[PDB]
Amino acid sequence: LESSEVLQEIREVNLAYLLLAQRLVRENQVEAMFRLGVSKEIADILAKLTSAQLVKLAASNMVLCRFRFDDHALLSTLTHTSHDMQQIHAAILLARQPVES
Amino acid sequence: SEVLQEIREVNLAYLLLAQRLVRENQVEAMFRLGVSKEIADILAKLTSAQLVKLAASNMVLCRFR
Amino acid sequence: SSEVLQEIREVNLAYLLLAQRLVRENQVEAMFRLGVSKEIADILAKLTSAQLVKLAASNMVLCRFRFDDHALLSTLTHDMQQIHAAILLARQPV
Amino acid sequence: SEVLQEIREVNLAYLLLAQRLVRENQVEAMFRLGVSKEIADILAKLTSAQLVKLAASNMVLCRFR
Amino acid sequence: KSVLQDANQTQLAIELIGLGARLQVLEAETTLSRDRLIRLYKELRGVSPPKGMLPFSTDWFTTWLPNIHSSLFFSAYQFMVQEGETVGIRAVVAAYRLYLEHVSLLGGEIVLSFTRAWTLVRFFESNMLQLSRCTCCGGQFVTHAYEPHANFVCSLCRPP
Amino acid sequence: SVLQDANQTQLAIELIGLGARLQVLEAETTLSRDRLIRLYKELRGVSPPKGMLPFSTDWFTTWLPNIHSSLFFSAYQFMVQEGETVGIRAVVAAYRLYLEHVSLLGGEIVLSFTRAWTLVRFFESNMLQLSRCTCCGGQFVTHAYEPHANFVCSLCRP
Ligand SMILES: [Zn+2]
Ligand SMILES: [Zn+2]
Repeated sequence: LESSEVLQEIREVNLAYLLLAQRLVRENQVEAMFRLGVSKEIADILAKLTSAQLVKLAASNMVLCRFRFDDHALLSTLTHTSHDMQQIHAAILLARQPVES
Repeated sequence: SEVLQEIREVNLAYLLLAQRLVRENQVEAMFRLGVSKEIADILAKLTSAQLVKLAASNMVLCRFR
Repeated sequence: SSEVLQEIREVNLAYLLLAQRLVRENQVEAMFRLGVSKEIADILAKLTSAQLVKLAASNMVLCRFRFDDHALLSTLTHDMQQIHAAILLARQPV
Repeated sequence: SEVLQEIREVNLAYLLLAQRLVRENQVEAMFRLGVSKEIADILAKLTSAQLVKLAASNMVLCRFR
Repeated sequence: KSVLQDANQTQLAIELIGLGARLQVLEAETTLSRDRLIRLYKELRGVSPPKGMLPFSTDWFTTWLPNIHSSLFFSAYQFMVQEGETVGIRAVVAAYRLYLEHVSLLGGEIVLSFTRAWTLVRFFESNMLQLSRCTCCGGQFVTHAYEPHANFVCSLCRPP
Repeated sequence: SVLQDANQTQLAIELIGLGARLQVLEAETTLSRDRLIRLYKELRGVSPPKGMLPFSTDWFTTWLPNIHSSLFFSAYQFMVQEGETVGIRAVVAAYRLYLEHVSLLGGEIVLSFTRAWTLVRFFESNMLQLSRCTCCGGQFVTHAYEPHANFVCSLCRP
């Protein structure tokens, strides 16, 4: 059923990700790879995208990103109403998660 | 700290969109988002406070094709 | 109308993306290339993603040409023509 | 030198767009582009080689309100 | 005796002082004289170095709250060497920068001093501390040397 | 002061990287004359060029250099006037942009950093002038006390 307003939110999210990804890689390549969980090869691609390249990729009408959590058992315990270190806890797991090449 | 603020904003942006997608049409959103049903069910049942606390990290919460 | 608004909206965004990239990289150097005041350049660095999209699809050309003298422009586009244009634009006010 | 390419490409995009606008409807393009008739006439009569050599600068060829 | 070599070492020395490195960490990772660092530290920060000796104790890094910060910090350091292709003190610093980055969100005080962070790396480099994978969540935390796995549960999955 | 020494040595490397001559370093840094030579010998393969500071205005009115100098200065002028950065910092940031512009034309670097730094000190001492072109309107360099109302830039009429 998705179209009209929904497609507007999809294209906006894709752009915001790419803008952050380039801002992260440009400031520091290695630090960016850590946050995005992405290989050195891809980071070179994201930083090297020009303004016109971004417009094309941004408004693809498709969900460019995929979720970084695939274990429902982990997600429920991570986001549960008890120690509140859930924010720190998620960082340790996502750090060991492999990059994408 | 501006870098952190944008990271926190993008995470919440993704979570809000995935949540709306799953809530409107789960069978199709799981396909569009490439996510399992059990995760799709978790996303739908997340409160606004949970989405903030989940998004408030120094790491980007979604990868890329 | 119709298709033209896609090219207008695309160009408006593409300019804004360049302005932020230049200002974030170096404020003073960006002001020089964009010929824009310190106040405006500072604004561009702080603009968020959604804020840019709104201005992009305004159906109006947000940017304006930096040449208003046809006599200079015509002579400009006829081998140092590239160098000459830089000296003129540098003195142009913000 | 990558910064030069983004500057050259945006410039060429503006010139290509302004040329396409003026060529379709000069009276109507002058409104949206905020340009005089004399400049619009020059923009229409520019070749692709002229537009490139004009756009190949280290400065952005259009400002902003 | 290279002038450039001296410029880089002094450059590195200021970086560590900004992160709160103790005197000993400076002597280890720079070729600068012990006396020159004191003038540098006195120039950077108001007073002279704390004169306290290096901790080198593993009991601290197994307390639950420090274990969290260290197991978190190391996961960044591990990534820096494994996939970041950056090793040495540079890798140690870049990980601490992210650790500090993550601290701001929680709002708590920085529990891992840069010296303790640098101490942790020398502990792992010297095979005195080990990484155990959590049976429940799967995240790898720091534990004592030669402690057995297959029965491990992390501090986050099961606090005291 | 050790910090005072660290920044000056770091600045010296920047200038050596830009091709500054020995004297330019001595003027804008607190390092010893001999230390610069050891530093210059470490960065670049050879010792300093041993050539003395140029300081002559006949060069900057020559057909090709007048172009490059008038372009470089118009960038420099923006750095001080509206860029809110003055001093040796202003000189370097302008030269970086000048070099940037060379890449497009593809020609050889006609204005060395030393001549660029010399040009700025010439203006600081009111020995060189900026005349606005009657035809194009861009401001180029001319001799001190040169008359206007008959000025035409090198580009409008070679
Ligand atoms: Zn666990
Ligand atoms: Zn002229």
